[PDB]
Amino acid sequence: DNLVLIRMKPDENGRFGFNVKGGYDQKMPVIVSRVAPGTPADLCVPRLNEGDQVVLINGRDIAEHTHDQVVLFIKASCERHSGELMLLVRPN
Amino acid sequence: SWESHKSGGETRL
Repeated sequence: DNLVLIRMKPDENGRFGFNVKGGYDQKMPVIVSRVAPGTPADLCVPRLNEGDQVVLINGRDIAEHTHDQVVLFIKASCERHSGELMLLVRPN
Repeated sequence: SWESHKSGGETRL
């Protein structure tokens, strides 16, 4: 509950501007650890924030996935809808 | 990993 659905297109070089920590191999939830100024993650509707817990990536439940599996899902450009990365997050 | 910098278990996307 209290979930926020964010869509964002990458910059011209394929970057979104956020960092993540966590994943199944780290025994902790996937959390946004940094959002860089002026990047898609900082300028989206609403902003992606540090501490937000990632629940879905492009509709996919990532609970049992490792950190690097989550990184590849973020970079999987063909799983985006209309070029937008979709994140379903829980604010801290 | 996946052509993104990883350090301290944190990846830049």
